[PDB]
Amino acid sequence: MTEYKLVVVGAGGVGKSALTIQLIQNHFVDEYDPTIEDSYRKQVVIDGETCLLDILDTAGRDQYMRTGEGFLCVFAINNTKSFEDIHQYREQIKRVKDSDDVPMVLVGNKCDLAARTVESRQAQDLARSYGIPYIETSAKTRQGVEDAFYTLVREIRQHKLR
Ligand SMILES: Nc1nc2c(ncn2[C@@H]2O[C@H](COP(=O)(O)OP(=O)(O)O)[C@@H](O)[C@H]2O)c(=O)[nH]1
Repeated sequence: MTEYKLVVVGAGGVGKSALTIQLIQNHFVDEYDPTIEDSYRKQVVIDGETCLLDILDTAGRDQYMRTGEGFLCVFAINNTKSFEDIHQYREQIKRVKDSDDVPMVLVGNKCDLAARTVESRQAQDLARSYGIPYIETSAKTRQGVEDAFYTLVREIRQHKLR
């Protein structure tokens, strides 16, 4: 079985744990200890291929960035600061990876909220500038969660095939 090492990064509070748990347990967890950092695994079928996702839920290290094959760069659509922090996360990943093109997906979480401060178009354009996909999600309603992680796996698959 093919294993995919995924790393979820982003400012505190954007919903990294909630996203990971929703994927794994299919339910919305709030108030999850913000200081806990661990990896979660799930065997799934993506595009006819059975694989094992190994997801590191970061809490805030080039060590794990080095081992990671793909990265979910998450920000919250109602927190502009988390969006601008994306640049820094991507720079760190590229730095330790010594590569210009590392599998990455820009995730705009909390799309269920009405008070949006980051427009989808802004993120879309930034992602396009980075050459990566942009996917809006909601760990609360689960909208786009599977899309986010599965898209990253496909990015990794394509990266490996090159
Ligand atoms: N409305 C809404 N709140 C969310 C969503 N995802 C996470 N949260 C809330 O945001 C807070 C932080 O989430 P958490 O997963 O702990 O953030 P992290 O620090 O990135 O791991 C919690 O209070 C969650 O309940 C979401 O999609 N929608």
